[PDB]
Amino acid sequence: RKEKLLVLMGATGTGKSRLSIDLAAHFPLEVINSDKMQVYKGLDITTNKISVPDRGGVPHHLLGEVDPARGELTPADFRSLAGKAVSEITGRRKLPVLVGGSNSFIHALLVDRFDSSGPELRYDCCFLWVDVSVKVLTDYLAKRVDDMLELGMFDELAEFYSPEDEDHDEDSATRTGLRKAIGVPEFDRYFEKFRPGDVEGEDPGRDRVRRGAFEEAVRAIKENTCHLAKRQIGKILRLKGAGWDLRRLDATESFRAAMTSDSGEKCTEIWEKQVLEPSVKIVSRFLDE
Ligand SMILES: Nc1ncnc2c1ncn2[C@@H]1O[C@H](COP(=O)(O)OP(=O)(O)OP(=O)(O)O)[C@@H](O)[C@H]1O
Repeated sequence: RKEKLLVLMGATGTGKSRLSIDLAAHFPLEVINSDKMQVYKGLDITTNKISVPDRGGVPHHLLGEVDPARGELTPADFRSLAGKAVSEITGRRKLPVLVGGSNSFIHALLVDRFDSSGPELRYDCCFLWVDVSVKVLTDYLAKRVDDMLELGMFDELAEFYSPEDEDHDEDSATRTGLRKAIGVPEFDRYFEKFRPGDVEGEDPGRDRVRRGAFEEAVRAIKENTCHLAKRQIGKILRLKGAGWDLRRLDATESFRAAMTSDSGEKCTEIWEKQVLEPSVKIVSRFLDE
């Protein structure tokens, strides 16, 4: 008896959470987060967690409930926690929907036998892959960094900052857990020089370095995001080698339109037609046979 699982895939910021919520208006469902940074409670802004008002009352799992203090949630920990949630949701007769972009979490969860120390499918999957042209994605991702700063990302990180942390001079790649999130390592470099709340006060040529350091942290964040996007896409392209029937949704014009600070009526129209209507149809057919 192999359970049905909808899987929403795509690089960071391609509108996966959005889509999961729009589909809920058509199908009774519940969401399981598959983004490995979003599993931790904390840095709600920095990690781009979908706001609660925007979840539309949809039930979410594996979203902001792991205590970062307890270390990394390994891919094996995830398989266990999420397989439980898949099982529970189906129990309540709603469709479980895996939403996120950590291909390492998606894979650990979905395979038949997990290769614990790695470094077919356990479920009956439907894969929706939301794709955006790199350039549009890139540009949207830079804009989104600006919206995170405008929302207060910097103050969030200044409050998260702690001199008892021993990884300030280290990249996300080898950091552990929530401290790997894009934005944390970048601003640690800035706070290195300008500790939270520290001011110049009177006559320091220091201003030119403060501005240069801030600016540099911001470009680095946009850049790392852009690079992460590239590695995710290539990675997705490789599962589209291992077979995997990915149903591609082209969100490009939705995003282009979303770039305008007129990101509402126009962006919604396009998305409704180009991304949502097609997904409803695919899921609809997946729920039948
Ligand atoms: N929501 C997020 N906010 C901030 N940074 C993120 C977020 N999601 C991913 N990242 C960054 O990208 C890295 C890889 O996350 P990814 O979603 O691609 O899963 P992954 O497949 O396990 O990647 P990898 O195993 O190569 O580290 C994370 O370690 C983190 O630094």
